[PDB]
Order: sequence, then structure tokens, then C-alpha cells
Amino acid sequence: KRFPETVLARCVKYTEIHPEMRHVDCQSVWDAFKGAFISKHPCNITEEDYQPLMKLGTQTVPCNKILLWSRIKDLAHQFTQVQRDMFTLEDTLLGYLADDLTWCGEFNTSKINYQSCPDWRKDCSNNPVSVFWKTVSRRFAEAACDVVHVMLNGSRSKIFDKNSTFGSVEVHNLQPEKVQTLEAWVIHGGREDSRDLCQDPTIKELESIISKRNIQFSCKNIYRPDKFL
Amino acid sequence: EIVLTQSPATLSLSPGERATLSCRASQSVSSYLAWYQQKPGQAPRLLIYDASNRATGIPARFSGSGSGTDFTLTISSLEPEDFAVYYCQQRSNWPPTFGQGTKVEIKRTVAAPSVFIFPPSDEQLKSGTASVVCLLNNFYPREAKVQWKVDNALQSGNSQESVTEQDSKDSTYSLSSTLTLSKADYEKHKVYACEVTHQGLSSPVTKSFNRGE
Amino acid sequence: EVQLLESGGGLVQPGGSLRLSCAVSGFTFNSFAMSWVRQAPGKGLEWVSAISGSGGGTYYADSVKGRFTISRDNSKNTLYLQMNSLRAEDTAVYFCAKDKILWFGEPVFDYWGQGTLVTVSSASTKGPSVFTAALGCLVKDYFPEPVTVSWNSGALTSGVHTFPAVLQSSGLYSLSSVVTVPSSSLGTQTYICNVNHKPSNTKVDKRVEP
Repeated sequence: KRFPETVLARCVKYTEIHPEMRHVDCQSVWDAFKGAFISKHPCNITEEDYQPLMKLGTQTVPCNKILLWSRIKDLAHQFTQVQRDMFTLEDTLLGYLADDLTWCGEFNTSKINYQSCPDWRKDCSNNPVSVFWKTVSRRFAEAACDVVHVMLNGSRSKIFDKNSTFGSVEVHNLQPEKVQTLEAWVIHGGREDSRDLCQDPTIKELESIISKRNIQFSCKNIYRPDKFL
Repeated sequence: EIVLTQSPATLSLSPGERATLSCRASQSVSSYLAWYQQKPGQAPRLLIYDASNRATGIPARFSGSGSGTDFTLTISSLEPEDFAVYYCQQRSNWPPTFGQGTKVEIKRTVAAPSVFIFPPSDEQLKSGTASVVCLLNNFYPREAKVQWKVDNALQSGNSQESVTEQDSKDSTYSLSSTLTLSKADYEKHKVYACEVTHQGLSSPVTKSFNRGE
Repeated sequence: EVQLLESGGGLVQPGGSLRLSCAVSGFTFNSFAMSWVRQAPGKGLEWVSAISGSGGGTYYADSVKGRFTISRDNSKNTLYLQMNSLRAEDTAVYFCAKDKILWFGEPVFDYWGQGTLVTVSSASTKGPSVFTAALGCLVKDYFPEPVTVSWNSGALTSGVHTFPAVLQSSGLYSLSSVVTVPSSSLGTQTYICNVNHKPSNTKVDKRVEP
């Protein structure tokens, strides 16, 4: 709600924070974001619907300082705001641009829907928002290189969930030509005060998955996340 | 690969001056440059890391500056214990790389060597060979010349020198020189002599013995 | 007290193999990446390989790819470097080093081991012979390096000078160790030099009498 001016204000703020992405027309960015989903049925959104926005949003970024995450948004952002040379998805133009927002159009109108928008599990899965996030996560993972770090909530009872966004799209789109190692950090939110959580079956599953792709798997516990920062 | 060029190869500065050591990068390594100190025989000691941060247990007279492709280490007030080779290291990308290093000598006033001569031991002669040793103790500067003489005659290509690394507590050097002969040749000459020329000597000093006497 | 201590030593024939070890203490070993970093005698520092805290991530210098294998036992707090098909160019002091950074990636090293000399040569091991005032010992004709010379099992340190060895034309090293004492003490103190050439298990004490 107040979505268009919010996208424009976020884009303009990001222009100022980064004089590298100053080379950006934010009305152009909003035009492409809009042309992605408006006047379409909100269950037929493909990924090429968003590709003009992806082209306007592709961004020079140190590929060896990417921090993925799955179900820990807050501590990952806390981290990337102290280790100021590492970046999450939400530190990009588009991630910063769409974070925590909701949007959807309607077939046969130029009207943005502020009434209701499709839920991903009760209605359909190819809605504007989830497809946007699928798309940007794919591209973000495709940019990564060298040693890629992913942070995981080690009190989530599936420390690595396959049907996660990280598990679904991000693990299978890290390129073995550029990435040598994926190293997980298992955050201890009081769970298993003493046990070694990298020995969890889901971490072993992720180890097998990323090793079928010719990429090394490392892992490391973080027992007390406070003094870690 | 990223090449680190440390620009002064050597340095001799007196205690109390500040040392300015340079490190240039072939491409940009941003701030990812650290400094290590290596004393003779020891492993590197981390001094500075990521351009300006000095590691725990490091004096404040060690300071690091620079970025992109230009970096400097500063030793603000030298001490004789600061004698070492200093290396810069980048961690911008794989592989990590080091510079060729800058060795920094600590200066001091001229000290003349103490000259000693050692005849071959009974036990070595007993075996078949003869070594004569000449020891030059605790001098500065490092430039000394040792000439071996046997019964008037200068010798050539039958000796070897070796220099200690600079003392970290009084900034001196010592030299050892071995003259090596067959025993058959050692026993058919009389006077064995070692002639030392150094800047702290007004005239060359000669230490000698006479075989069998 | 952070401690890193490398094991063994090393004279290998060209084309041979050997395994370098390093035992650590005083830090959470598996919280950190480790690296082996070599130094040829009289030359600079060249990084050999890196391994992650879990041991799953590894990086190698192009010089050692296909020949060296970095490895790690976290239950034993030990880092290994396996070296196969060793070349003459691989002769160097090999250094253990710990990552300062809290994760895998391009490293900076806050702690180092003491180093182990690896010598790649066709020569065979030979043990040495051993032979104000100055006195000392002539440690003659040994291979390979290194040698260790203390005085009076460690009590005499001040005024001691152990010079770098020289490589004689025969292919054997020789060095000398000296110590200056007062001229008057030559009838009062016992001066014994203790030489150990570990590659040959040669412990020799010689008592230098005037």
C-alpha cells in the first residue's frame, strides 16, 4: 500500500547511498517493475515477466563477499551491517527495493490490487511476489564466486529445508565454474547448547547436494552469536 | 596472481628515527593488506592487518596506511630489536601473496672486530683433514675483509666465510672463516695467519700461529 | 597460550613423499581455517594451501596442485600436509599458520608454527664430527640441514655465536659455534657444546679444554 511511491522512494534513496548505482533512472526502474505484473493474472507470472527489471537492476558486486541466508533475515542483516564488505540479497538494488512489500495486479485492468493478493500456499505459487523473489535469488546465486557463505537458524527444526527458497533456488544456481566452496554457519539460538549442529542430518543433506554439483562444502558452528559480532 | 613490490630493498637507520616502508600492488587489493615481521630463524609475527589495524600485542609506533595499490608501514621510533625483514600480504583474492620483503638494519657507531685464530684440532688431523678458523667478533659496519696467509703466501679459493645476522641487542655482526687443507699440505707449512681489514681498524690486524709451536 | 608445533623434518629423494604435521593448542581449532606457507632458504614467503575449519574447503597454489594434499583431524587438533612427487624446487622451511578471520576465505595469519625444513635431494644422510678469550666447536661435514648447537645444555647463552653453515664443494655442510668469555675464567668453568643433527640422530657433547 502506497507501493508505487514506496518503490520510487527506495530506489532514489539507494541511488544516494551508492553513487555506483547513481547511473539509474528510477522512473525507468519503476516502469519495468510495473510492466512486470500489471494487467496480468496474478497466477501466470513467469520469470521473463521480470527480466527487464533484472537487466535494469544487475549490479557490480564483489562476488566473493556474498552472504546467503535461510530463515535468519535479522541476524544476517545485523552481520552484514558490521562486516561492512559483505552483502545479502537485501543489500542489492532490487532486494532493497522490494523487501517486506506486497504487490499484485489484475487481469484486464491497469489497477494495482490493494484489496487482496494471492497467498503462495493457499492460492497459487506463481504470484508476482514469489516469482520476483525466485528470480532475484536465482540471479544473486548465479553471481556468487569463490567461497560462498550461507547463514542458517540452528533452532529451526529443519536447519536446512529443501523447500526453502535458499534450498529450492539458491543451492542449485551456484555456479561450479566460479564457486569453489560453500561454507554454512549454523547459528545456535540456545538450541543444542553443546552439541555439534553441523552433524545434523539436514546439513549432511546439503553437503551431499552441493557436492553433486562439484562445489566444496564446509560448515562451522557459532555457539554465542552475540560476542560473534 | 597479485604481485606485491616492496620498494626499498634494504634500510639502515639509527635508533630513534622513523622507518618508512612501502608496498605497491599490481592491481587494487582495497584495504586487504597486512604486515608481518620476521626475525632471523623465527616465523613471521603479524604486525598490521587490513591496512591500518595493528594486531594485539603490537607497539603503537607500528602503524599502517594506504589502500588501492599503495601501502606504507611506519616504525615511528626505531629500536635495535626492530631489526628484521618485513613483508606485506594481500587477501583480496586467491592466491594470497607476499612481497619480497624489506630488511631493515639498525645503525650504530663503528665497532672494530676482535680477531681470533684457531689451529686444527688434534682429532681432525687424526682423521685426515685440517681446518683453521678465524673468528671476528662483534663489529660494525658489516664490511670486513679476511685474507688467509700461509708462509708469506696469500691463499685463494681454499676458504669460506659466514656472517651472523645482526644482533638485536647491540646491532653487531660476527664473521667466521674456515681455511681447509689436506693434512699433508697443512703439515708442510709453518706459520698460519689471518689478516683482517675493517673500517674501525686504522691498520689491518693479523692473528697467527706456528704449527707445532 | 596459542601453540603451533610442526613435526618431524625431512630429507626426501626427488619423487618421494612425506607428511608434515602440526599440533595446535590454546584455541578452538575447528573454528578457523589453517594454511601451510613455505619459504625457500634466503627467499620470501609463498603460500601453499588452505583448509577450512570443517576441513571441507581447500585451496592450493598452482605450484603444488596435483601433488600436495592439505588435510585436517579436528578430533586430534592436527593439521596435515601430504607431499607426493616432491621436486628440488619444493625444498623449503614449511610453516603452519592460523587464520585470524572467523570464516573460510582469503586469509591473514595471526599465529604461526615454528617451521620444518624439507630438503629434496639425491644425497644421503651423513652425521657430523665436532671439534677476553674465544672458544667453540667445529661441526663439520653433515647433510642435510639443520643442526642444533647449545652450550652447557642451555645455561650459557650470552656471548654465543652459531654462524650459518657453509655448503662445501663435497656437498656437505659445516658450521662453527663460538663463545667469548673472560680470559681469566678458562681455569674455572666447564664449557661443553651440545650438537644434535636430528636427520642422523647424532648427539655429541664436546668439552673444549684450553
